[PDB]
Amino acid sequence: VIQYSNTGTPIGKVMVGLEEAKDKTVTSRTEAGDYS
Amino acid sequence: YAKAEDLVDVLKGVSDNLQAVVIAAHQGTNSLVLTAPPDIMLALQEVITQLDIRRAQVLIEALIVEMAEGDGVNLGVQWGNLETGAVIQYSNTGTPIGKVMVGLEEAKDKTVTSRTEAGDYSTLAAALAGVNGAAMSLVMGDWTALISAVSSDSNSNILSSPSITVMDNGEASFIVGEEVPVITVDRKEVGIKLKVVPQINEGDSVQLN
Amino acid sequence: SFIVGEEVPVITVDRKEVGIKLKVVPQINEGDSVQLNIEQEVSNVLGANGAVDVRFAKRQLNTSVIVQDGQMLVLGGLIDERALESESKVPLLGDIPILGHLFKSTNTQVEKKNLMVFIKPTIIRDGMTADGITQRK
Amino acid sequence: IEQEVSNVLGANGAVDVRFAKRQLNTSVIVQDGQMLVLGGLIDERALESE
Amino acid sequence: YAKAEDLVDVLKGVSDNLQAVVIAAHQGTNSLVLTA
Amino acid sequence: VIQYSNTGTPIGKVMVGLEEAKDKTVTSRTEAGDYSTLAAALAGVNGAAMSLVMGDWTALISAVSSDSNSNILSSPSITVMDNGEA
Amino acid sequence: YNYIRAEQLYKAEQGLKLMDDGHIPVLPKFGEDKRHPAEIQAFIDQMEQQ
Amino acid sequence: YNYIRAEQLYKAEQGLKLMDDGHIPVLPKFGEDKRHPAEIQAFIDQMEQQ
Amino acid sequence: YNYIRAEQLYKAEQGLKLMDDGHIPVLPKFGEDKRHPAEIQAFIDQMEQQ
Repeated sequence: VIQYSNTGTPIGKVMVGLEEAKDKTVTSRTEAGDYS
Repeated sequence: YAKAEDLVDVLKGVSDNLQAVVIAAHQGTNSLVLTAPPDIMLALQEVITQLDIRRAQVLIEALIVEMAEGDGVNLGVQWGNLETGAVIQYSNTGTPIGKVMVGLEEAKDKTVTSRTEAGDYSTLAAALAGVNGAAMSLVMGDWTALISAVSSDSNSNILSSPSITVMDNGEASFIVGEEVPVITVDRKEVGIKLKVVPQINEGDSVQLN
Repeated sequence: SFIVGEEVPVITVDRKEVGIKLKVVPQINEGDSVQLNIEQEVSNVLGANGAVDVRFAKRQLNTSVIVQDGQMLVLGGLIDERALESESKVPLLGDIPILGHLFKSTNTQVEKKNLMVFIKPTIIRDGMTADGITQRK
Repeated sequence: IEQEVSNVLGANGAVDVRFAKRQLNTSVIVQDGQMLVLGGLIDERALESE
Repeated sequence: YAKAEDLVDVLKGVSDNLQAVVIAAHQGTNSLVLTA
Repeated sequence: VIQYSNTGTPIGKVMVGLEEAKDKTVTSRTEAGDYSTLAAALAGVNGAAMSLVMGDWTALISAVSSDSNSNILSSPSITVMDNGEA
Repeated sequence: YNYIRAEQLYKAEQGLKLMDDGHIPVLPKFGEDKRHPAEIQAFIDQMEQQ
Repeated sequence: YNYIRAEQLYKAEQGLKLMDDGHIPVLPKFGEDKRHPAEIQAFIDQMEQQ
Repeated sequence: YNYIRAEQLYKAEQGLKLMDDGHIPVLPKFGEDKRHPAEIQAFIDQMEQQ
């Protein structure tokens, strides 16, 4: 990361959040990830 | 020009002492009622006429200049190989390569034999969470070199000036603030306060407390 | 006294008034020169972010001044200015003039706050004077 | 005179209920039959944000 | 140049002792009133 | 072991951690071991805790030359009237 | 005072990084009291001229 | 007072961003006391004329 | 005082490791009171020259 706390959001939270908000697959079922 | 409620206090000593006399101040009309012998009277009258001058007044303009300037450089490169627990880690930098490599492994998709499972980035997020700069990983055949750099250059230039106007020798407070309450619960004021008892001297030389 | 406000109650439970207060003991002098003993508070119950109870945001200014009849005089004041810059950068890469901004994170903030309290005593002797003051209003 | 319009509002933050009180207690001297203005407040605010 | 509120304290001893006198300090005008 | 407490990490914690961080097999399933024990070991290593693993004798070499430096220079002036406290 | 003012005038040469350089608080020249920001001063005269 | 008034008259030149420029509080000219908003002043005379 | 100053001047020869060597606090020469950082001093004269 080249993250900064000083800005609203830090890229970490955002990239983690984006991965969690992605549809995962547990093998076959599909599941829609939480955008929480 | 004077509050009589307060002048009667001073004339009490001139009054009785001189006689060796009842001075009473009627709030309403800011008129104090003297019941003197005629000399004591002519005397109290000469005392009240010299205490009863107008008061000049000072415009106390304070000028608080808080000018703060901060400059940090963290630069520090951490090598790591978790296959065979080999770190060159540093605590002094944002993140330590251990947390980061562990986090990266947990954020990887595991396999429990056949099911697949997507690992939680909860450990990697706790690592990268606290990186305030640049925590880049040159992954060279399984030796993860996390290079970290940040040149935090802060700067602050506060210039708060509160003036109060006050009558000479009067106390005057000024507080632009907030009353936060605090356990002991008392409610203490916390702001720009300025509490001057400005007392003007001869030679127009104000003497502030 | 004059208070246009709210009595918020606050732990210690006492009920403290928190508003535009103005408590003048105006005392008219010879030469129509009013001499006010004023306690003036604008205050404004905010949250208690951290604190036990609610934090009142109070700007009180209690002084004694001496004003002409009908001219305004300035009791109080505050001219705050602030200016916080911050820049986290990838040290040396955040130097380049054109591309620096890709690696830098700059955060600038400038707060400027002018609080003057003026006070104007007007003396109402003759009824006719009151009619005007009042009527006009 | 002690004149109070007040108007128990909620207690957003506070322990108990916050009374919204506009009291104005003074002493004035009025003609017989003419009105006189005890009190006042002309607030104006204007918050922009962008 | 002096606070009279505090000078009256000192003159109390000069005052009575010398006589063997009421000194009073009027805050307002930073003028102390002597009756000697 | 030839372990030392005086150094960041002691080889025990590190070797245990490394075994726990290895993929176990409970017969056939496979399972990926938690690096929670290895992270608790390596967590506290402030220098360089390198492992030359020589046929099953893990030699954890540790080195750090922590060179700190502090140079605070705070000067407060007050103005005061003689014989007044400030 | 004159030392602070020097510092602050400096920070005006290398101005508030992304803002207009005018917003950075600067002490006035010693014993000159405040001078209005330029834009407002420019406005005020224009009004005066009108 | 006259300094604040300058600032505030300014903020009237660059008015309350989405509102009608008339609502922005402005101190009156020093010792002139209040002047009614224009619309109301316009109304009042019209009434007077009637 | 003169001993500390020596130490600190030293740490200026081997300067704040990654910063510009100018930021490292150094006591002034004994009884000279402060001297402005060079850049600001350079700025101040330039202003004076102007």
